[PDB]
Amino acid sequence: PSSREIKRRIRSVKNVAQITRAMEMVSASKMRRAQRNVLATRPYADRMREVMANLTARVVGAARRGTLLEKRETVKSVALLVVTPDRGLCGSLVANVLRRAGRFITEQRAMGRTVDVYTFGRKGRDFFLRTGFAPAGEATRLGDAPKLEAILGVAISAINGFQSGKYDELYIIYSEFINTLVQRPAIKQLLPVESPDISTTTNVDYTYEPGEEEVLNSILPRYVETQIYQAVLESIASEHSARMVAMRNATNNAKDLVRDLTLSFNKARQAAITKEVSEIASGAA
Amino acid sequence: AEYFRDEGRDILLFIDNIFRFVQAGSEVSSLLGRMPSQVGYQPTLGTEMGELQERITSTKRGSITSMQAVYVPADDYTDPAPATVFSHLDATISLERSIAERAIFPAVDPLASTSRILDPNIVGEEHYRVAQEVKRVLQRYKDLKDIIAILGMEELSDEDKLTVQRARKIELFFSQPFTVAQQFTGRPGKYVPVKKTVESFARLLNGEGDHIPESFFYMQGDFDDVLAAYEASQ
Repeated sequence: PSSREIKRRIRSVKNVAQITRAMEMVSASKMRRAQRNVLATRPYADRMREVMANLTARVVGAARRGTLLEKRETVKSVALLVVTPDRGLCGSLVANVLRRAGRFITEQRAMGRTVDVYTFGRKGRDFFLRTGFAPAGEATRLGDAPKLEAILGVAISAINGFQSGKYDELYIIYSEFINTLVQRPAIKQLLPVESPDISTTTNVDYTYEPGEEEVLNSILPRYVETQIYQAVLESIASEHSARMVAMRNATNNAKDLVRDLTLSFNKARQAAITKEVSEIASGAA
Repeated sequence: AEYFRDEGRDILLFIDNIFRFVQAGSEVSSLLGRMPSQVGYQPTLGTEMGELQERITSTKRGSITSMQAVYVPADDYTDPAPATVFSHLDATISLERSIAERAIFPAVDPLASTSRILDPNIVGEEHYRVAQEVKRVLQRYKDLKDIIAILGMEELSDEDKLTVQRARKIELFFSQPFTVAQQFTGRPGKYVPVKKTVESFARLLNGEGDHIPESFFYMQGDFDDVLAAYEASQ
């Protein structure tokens, strides 16, 4: 209301708007590179999925359906994969995924099953540490365009815990890239059910020179690993899109606040000039 | 009123718009030829307000439980007339335009409102604690208005998110439907006792009612009414 502090406020909010526009355009660039990486990685999973379809079609014996093919009965312990942005300002994406993880944990505890969560990205790790349930395995400081080696550190741990019986079922929650405006979480399983990509449309009997057991033992870890990679990369694209949208909204809000503060400053200036002129006129009289 | 006070009768004084007394003084003073002071006000506004207000005093013979109303010109609380009125009060309540436009019609700004009897050993320790804690959480929301407006609720810390949500639920919960405002708010009146108010706000700060969406706190009496509304809505 002093006509000078309001000028400082306008300057600060204008700086906020400018830095936010910078954030928006850089985030748009990152979102586009991430979408390009998603497209480039798509063919590998696109091929492995029908491989899983055919292998699942061939392997029907429950006894020979070992490793990740054991639909173990009397579920006790389940593991979940949560992927979060490394940094904030992502909008409501982190709130959505963390709420989804929380309701997942509550539902699993309702069934009496112990749960364990591995966190991708610092925000998930910090949230789960603050809740009081320490994650077993964490992989933070993940790059914008991560390599599959980065996700191996959690994937191999999860599958080792799966094989040893420590965990019975494996799930993953990630920010699905529905559209550049909406990025909702999506739950997926990592216990290959029937590979419903194209069901069993293809029917060609293959020879397993390593052997059925060896083939499945080698391929299923790879399939779950590429599924995790796809989820993480989709989540990165969703993160960049959500940050871009959040910064666009923040810039618009900053400009609206600039307009409001300019109106207030103008009113303050007019009032100050009126007080000035009235006082000098009264002093004249 | 002074005659009834001198006999010991407990008078209730409901003088309305004392600012109009000051304004009439300003107009007549301008006519009278006195030099104006500040924004065209009479030079003797302090003395006039003193003369009028000091007669509004509870005397050992009898007490006058006065209750005034004041009109701030435009919305400038720094105007000379309200400025002089403030120092003559024991319980100041300040109604803000911004709160009123949000349909929180009691519109009392808790931060700018206060009273002299808000003392732990006069109004009760629990009442004092609840009131001070309500002001603290609200003050925090006022501090974070700018961040919430620009960056949004998501950016700020989880503790601050909880305090902001509680502050919004508070300032909604201060809303109340009065018996005389039935024609505007279809709901009937609510005579919430002070004890129920203290308990309701203590519960709201404690956490009881955090699951309830903030919408149900609008135009409700004590916290039990909010619980009943939520349960009715499942």
